[PDB]
Amino acid sequence: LDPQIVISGSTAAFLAIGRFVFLGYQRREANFDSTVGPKTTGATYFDDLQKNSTIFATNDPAGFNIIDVAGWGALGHAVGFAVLAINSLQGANL
Amino acid sequence: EVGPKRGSLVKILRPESYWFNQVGKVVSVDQSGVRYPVVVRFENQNYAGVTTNNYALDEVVAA
Amino acid sequence: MKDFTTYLSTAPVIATIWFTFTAGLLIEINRYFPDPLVFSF
Amino acid sequence: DIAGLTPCSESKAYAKLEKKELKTLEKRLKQYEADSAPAVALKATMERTKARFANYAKAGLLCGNDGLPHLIADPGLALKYGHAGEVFIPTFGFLYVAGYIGYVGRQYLIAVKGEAKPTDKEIIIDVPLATKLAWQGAGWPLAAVQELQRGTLLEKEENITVSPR
Amino acid sequence: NFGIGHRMQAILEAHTPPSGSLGAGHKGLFDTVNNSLHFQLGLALASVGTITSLVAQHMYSLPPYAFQAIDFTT
Amino acid sequence: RQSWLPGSQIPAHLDTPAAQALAGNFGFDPLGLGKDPVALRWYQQAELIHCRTAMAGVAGILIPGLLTKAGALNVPEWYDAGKVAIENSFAPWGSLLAVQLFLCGFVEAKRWQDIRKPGSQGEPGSFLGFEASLKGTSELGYPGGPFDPLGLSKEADKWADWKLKEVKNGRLAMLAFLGFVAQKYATGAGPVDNLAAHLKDPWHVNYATNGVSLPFL
Amino acid sequence: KAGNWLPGSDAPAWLPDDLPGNYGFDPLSLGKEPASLKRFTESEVIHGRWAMLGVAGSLAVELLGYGNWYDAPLWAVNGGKATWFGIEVPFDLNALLAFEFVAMAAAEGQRGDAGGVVYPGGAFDPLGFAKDSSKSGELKLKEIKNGRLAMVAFLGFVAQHAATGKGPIAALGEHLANPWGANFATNGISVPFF
Amino acid sequence: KAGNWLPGSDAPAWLPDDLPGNYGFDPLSLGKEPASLKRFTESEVIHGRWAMLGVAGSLAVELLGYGNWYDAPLWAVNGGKATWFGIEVPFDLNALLAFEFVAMAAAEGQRGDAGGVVYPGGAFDPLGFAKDSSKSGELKLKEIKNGRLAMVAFLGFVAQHAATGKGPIAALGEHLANPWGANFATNGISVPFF
Amino acid sequence: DVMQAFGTPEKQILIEPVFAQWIQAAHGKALYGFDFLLSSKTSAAFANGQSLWLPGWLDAINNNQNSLFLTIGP
Ligand code: CLA
Ligand code: CLA
Ligand SMILES: CC(/C=C/C=C(C)/C=C/[C@@]12O[C@]1(C)C[C@@H](O)CC2(C)C)=C\C=C\C=C(C)\C=C\C=C(C)\C=C\[C@@]12O[C@]1(C)C[C@@H](O)CC2(C)C
Ligand SMILES: CC(/C=C/C=C(C)/C=C/[C@@]12O[C@]1(C)C[C@@H](O)CC2(C)C)=C\C=C\C=C(C)\C=C\C=C(C)\C=C\[C@@]12O[C@]1(C)C[C@@H](O)CC2(C)C
Ligand SMILES: CC(/C=C/C=C(C)/C=C/[C@@]12O[C@]1(C)C[C@@H](O)CC2(C)C)=C\C=C\C=C(C)\C=C\C=C(C)\C=C\[C@@]12O[C@]1(C)C[C@@H](O)CC2(C)C
Ligand SMILES: CC1=C(/C=C/C(C)=C/C=C/C(C)=C/C=C/C=C(C)/C=C/C=C(C)/C=C/C2=C(C)CCCC2(C)C)C(C)(C)CCC1
Ligand SMILES: CC1=C(/C=C/C(C)=C/C=C/C(C)=C/C=C/C=C(C)/C=C/C=C(C)/C=C/C2=C(C)CCCC2(C)C)C(C)(C)CCC1
Ligand SMILES: CCCCCCCCCCCCO[C@H]1O[C@H](CO)[C@@H](O[C@H]2O[C@H](CO)[C@@H](O)[C@H](O)[C@H]2O)[C@H](O)[C@H]1O
Repeated sequence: LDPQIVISGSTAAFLAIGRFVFLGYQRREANFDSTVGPKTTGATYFDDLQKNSTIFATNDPAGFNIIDVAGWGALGHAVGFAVLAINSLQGANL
Repeated sequence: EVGPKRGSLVKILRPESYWFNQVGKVVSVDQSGVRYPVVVRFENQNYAGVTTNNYALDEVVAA
Repeated sequence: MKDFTTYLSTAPVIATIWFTFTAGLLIEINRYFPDPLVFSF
Repeated sequence: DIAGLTPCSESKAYAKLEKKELKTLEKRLKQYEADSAPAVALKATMERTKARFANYAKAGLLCGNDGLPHLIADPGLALKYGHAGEVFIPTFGFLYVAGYIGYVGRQYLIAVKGEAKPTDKEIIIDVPLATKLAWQGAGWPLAAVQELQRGTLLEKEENITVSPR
Repeated sequence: NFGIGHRMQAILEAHTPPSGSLGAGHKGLFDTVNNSLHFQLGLALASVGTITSLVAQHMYSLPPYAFQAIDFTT
Repeated sequence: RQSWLPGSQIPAHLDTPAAQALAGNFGFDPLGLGKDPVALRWYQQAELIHCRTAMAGVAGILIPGLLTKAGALNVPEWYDAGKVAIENSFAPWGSLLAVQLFLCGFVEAKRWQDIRKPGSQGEPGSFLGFEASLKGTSELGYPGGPFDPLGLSKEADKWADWKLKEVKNGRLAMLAFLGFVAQKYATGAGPVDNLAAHLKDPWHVNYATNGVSLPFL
Repeated sequence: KAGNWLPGSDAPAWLPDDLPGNYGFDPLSLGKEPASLKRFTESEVIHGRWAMLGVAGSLAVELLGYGNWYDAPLWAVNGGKATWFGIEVPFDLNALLAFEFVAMAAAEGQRGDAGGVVYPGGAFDPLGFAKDSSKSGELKLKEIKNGRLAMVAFLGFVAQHAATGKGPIAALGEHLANPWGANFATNGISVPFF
Repeated sequence: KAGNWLPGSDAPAWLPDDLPGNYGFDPLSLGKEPASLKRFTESEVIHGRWAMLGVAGSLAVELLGYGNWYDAPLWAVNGGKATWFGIEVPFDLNALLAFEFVAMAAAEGQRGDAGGVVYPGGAFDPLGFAKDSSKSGELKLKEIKNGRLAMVAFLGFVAQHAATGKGPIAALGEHLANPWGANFATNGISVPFF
Repeated sequence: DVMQAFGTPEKQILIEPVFAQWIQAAHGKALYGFDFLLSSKTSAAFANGQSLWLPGWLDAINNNQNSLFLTIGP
């Protein structure tokens, strides 16, 4: 069953459809700074824990940082392990 | 002149009033520039037993 | 006897008469058709 | 055979209950003479009991393990297995009469709203008007539907409301 | 702070049905819930009581603990 | 005035010009069901459909009943003819009822939409030219055209009496079907056999001498 | 405005006449809002194209002898060795499931990023039949009507199978063998009282 | 205006005299609307041409000895091997059914796209008999009258077979053998009691 | 109460809870004979669970000595 094949393929497919397919949609959706403004305008330490203290710059041209990577690879690992587990009991219901 | 006539039916648009959205008969409108000149008599009394109350020109509407 | 029949038209007298009537109707229905658990007739 | 319920004609607990009630009544009957007033009363009670049991078993009622008739409220199970006279038919039988009462009272209220003192026509009933409306309220469903379709059954936003709407 | 995820204000202000069947919908409700501790507390007590009743209804039908359901007093 | 109760106070809604045009207006509305003019229009339509359906059905009951009492036919009793006809049929009664409900719902929905807006099924392009003949006439319930082959509605001299004959025979036939039902449930015999048994002994064979109609008597 | 759907019923005011397939059928008033109506106009054509393909496939798989549409996916369960036109295909359920996810994700994301696009001429109109003309409107009407018919037909596939257990062509043969003893009324499902 | 259909009955005002076959027969007033009347005028000639061909065929199949019109389609059922003039034809029911669908679809679509066309001279008038002249009107009248007669005759075929079970020529022979013992009144179908 | 007082308990209104009993039979209680979803040994819901929780669930819910979906009546 080659779990390396399965999980590498799931992660690669999800990273691909996150980079090439659903990146524009996710950027259109995640741009909430709108009526929906910042959580805090204050200068307290606890107001700073809610600000984006570190913008994750990426030299990827489409803007695919370690957070997009983390998310799409997490979905890929989850789906690959789902495939492996549903194959683990050598069958499915219907 | 101001206010409905002295026998007209008038509907109340004051929310805190017992007769909100209820039709009462106008008794008198004070032509003096006073707050709440319209006197409206109602055929059903409120919780205090009162059948009339004073209403402004904003708080009354025809029919 | 306009006033007497006005009295008999009062809420308590009319209620008494009407509920005597309804109860008697139900009682006679239950005497002539006893124990009606279901509508089968 | 709806929910494990056996017909009361085939249940043995039902017959046991019948003979138990009859045994109670005849143990009361043994105390009196042949044709006493109590004897007549108890014989009539025994006849009513036997008739009641026969008429419940004849009506296709379903019985439990206790031998007591159980009613089927569900339409679809009542109409599939012939138990519509238990809850389904008397449902509309009741609703007819209840809408009768409500429609008649409604029409009386609306008719006396026009008088100069509508309140004294409610503590002192206008009996001729009330009887007219009680007789002509037999067609309450049709009249109610036609009053619903004209938009005249409901009042619009002329009803009164508290300050926070 | 990592750039991904939802803002509850967006979810709430987006869920306005057409046909105006709920009017403005859930517009202005994030502020109402987040600024009122009694709204939060009522939601929390509602959920907690419902799941306490769930606990009660499920621990007797599906006894999770060994030699429970033979300890009747328990 | 031609009232149902010569001394009654006729309801005011049946004395209006819009109601006195209706066929068979004898002031009978003791329950006030047609006090609403729209309801009166709808119920006039219901009366006409019930009356024509009942006329057709009661004819199909007692004409073949009289002809099988006279030997010209062997049609079973109307309360037996469904079983007999379905045991000689090509189809189960379920498929029959389905086809019937489709074919009847079509024409009854057309009639419905013509009641909702009179003269609306003549919207050009709806049918294949036949919608031209589906506008009806000035009077609702009296469609005419293809429903009037012999052209008896084109007089304006026999029209009121044609209406009256229809509605009166139809009320009579509705009563006749109710009587078929009650007589079957109270006697167990056919309507023509009930007539025969009444005509052989009227004073001891009637609804007063069956055990159903008057339990107190 | 092509048709009325209810002769005599005057059309709703929110359905434009230029809309392909407008018969005035909106009794629930679902398309009263213009944005809702635009989304519904796209989704109707999409559902209809997918249903046309689906009915074509469910009919071609049975008319050619490879079973019915319902029994085709029982190679994943009940063994394996998918087939197409009899040619067995070297893909198990997981591989083609994942490839379908990937491919349809790419395709429908390219379609969704286009906003509301229902008639994308060009790469999807190579033979040049629709250029927003008289023929284009007529062909849009034809497309949407065949799509509505195919949607009804697939709903019929599903219902007839859930009631009878047969295939579309098998049920058609049953009906032609006994039009009155084999219909929706004669199964013990559709009309229960029958 | 050729004939009256009811001597004394004055003609309906919606039936033009220039219409071939106008006897003033519209008692149901079906052709009161001009568009309805145009559709009906085309459909009458179409039904009539089809009925002329159909009666000619039902008579030629029995006068030549190949059975009646009703029993001809019982090769599809009850076996196979269609025949024509005795020549067996290599087509089963499905093949010729599909080819008939295709061919008649093409033909009648070409006819319907023409709008209302009932007299298409040219490719359908090679011998040049009708050029919208005196002869053309007279021949249109002849066509529509023979078509009405053939429609009546095919309705007669169907009714006489449903009542008797015989063919047209067989029923004609029965009637000529016993004009009074073999007619519509002597079967136990047409007249209800006898 | 009045019927048991008058010694005629067969005149009681004993409405069988057929909706909750139908639900119970959908979970595999074969006491009522509805044979709907998991009490139906031919359904897909029943077939797809047999490699899974359903053997134990159906041995536990049809045991009338536990409190898993007790038998109910009027
Ligand atoms: C809301 C709860 C409830 C319900 C549903 C019932 C239901 C019933 N009870 Mg119970 N009961 C209740 C509360 C309730 N009761 C209470 C609170 C008490 C204590 C006071 C009792 C004490 C009690 C006793 C002691 C008895 C009952 C009985 C009955 C049955 C009555 C059958 C009957 O009378 O047929 C009546 C049938 C009708 C068709 C009447 C309908 C009304 C009219 C007539 C219909 C209209 C016809 C027509 C249109 C009229 C034209 C106009 C007219 C003026 C001519 C029925 C099963 C009796 C029984 O046998 O139970 C098994 C019985 O003996 N009950
Ligand atoms: C439509 C007219 C009509 C006619 C001609 C008949 C005729 C007959 N019925 Mg039927 N019947 C009818 C309507 C009719 N019925 C209706 C509407 C009902 C339901 C209430 C019944 C219920 C009924 C029962 C339960 C029984 C009969 C019986 C009979 C027979 C004896 C008469 C009798 O007992 O009183 C008939 C009973 C009535 C309650 C009178 C209803 C008559 C209505 C109001 C219309 C006719 C009145 C009209 C002004 C005068 C006659 C019209 C006529 C010239 C057409 C007789 C053949 C009996 C039978 O079978 O004996 C062999 C019997 O047991 N009928
Ligand atoms: C449609 C109808 C009968 C139709 C019969 C049909 C199709 C019969 C069909 C068949 O038999 C055959 C042909 C052959 C059989 O083998 C098969 C069947 C199928 C069985 C009867 C309506 C019958 C309708 C009836 C009897 C209606 C009576 C209504 C009355 C009396 C109303 C009275 C009032 O409403 C007013 C008028 C005014 C108010 O103010 C006062 C009150 C009093 C309320
Ligand atoms: C029926 C349907 C929609 C019906 C909608 C209706 C009636 C809507 C009606 C209304 O909303 C309007 C219009 C206006 C409102 O005011 C009123 C109502 C009444 C509310 C959609 C079907 C839509 C159906 C679709 C999209 C079908 C697609 C099918 C496919 C892809 C099939 C694939 C396969 O069959 C093959 C090819 C081979 C097999 O082996 C494998 C599988 C996968 C099974
Ligand atoms: C009777 C008929 C139409 C009759 C219409 C009439 C009376 C209309 C009358 C009215 O409308 C008017 C005028 C005016 C209105 O105001 C009044 C009425 C009264 C309403 C049409 C038949 C129309 C008949 C037609 C079209 C027949 C076509 C037949 C064909 C094709 C036969 C083919 C075959 O027989 C062969 C060749 C060989 C076999 O083996 C196979 C088959 C297939 C069986
Ligand atoms: C250089 C470059 C490249 C490449 C790159 C790469 C290759 C990257 C990768 C990346 C990656 C490779 C990533 C990954 C990620 C991953 C992740 C992120 C994971 C996660 C996981 C998780 C989350 C888990 C979970 C879980 C567990 C723990 C267990 C079981 C259950 C579950 C599954 C749930 C190219 C050529 C394109 C070009 C450009 C640049
Ligand atoms: C006053 C107020 C308040 C409070 C309120 C409350 C308290 C409420 C409550 C509420 C509640 C307390 C609710 C509940 C609910 C419930 C529900 C809603 C349920 C549901 C269910 C479902 C949906 C199910 C499903 C299913 C089933 C049926 C079974 C099996 C499984 C499944 C899943 C399938 C607040 C603060 C807000 C503020 C405002 C005011
Ligand atoms: C039947 C079995 C298969 C089920 C289908 C699975 C669908 C799950 C969708 C997940 C991805 C959603 O994204 C996909 O749909 C969105 C609309 O809903 C599209 O969103 C689009 O329409 C929105 C309308 O305001 C706008 O944001 C943009 O025009 C556009 O982004 C995305 O451009 C598309 O990429």
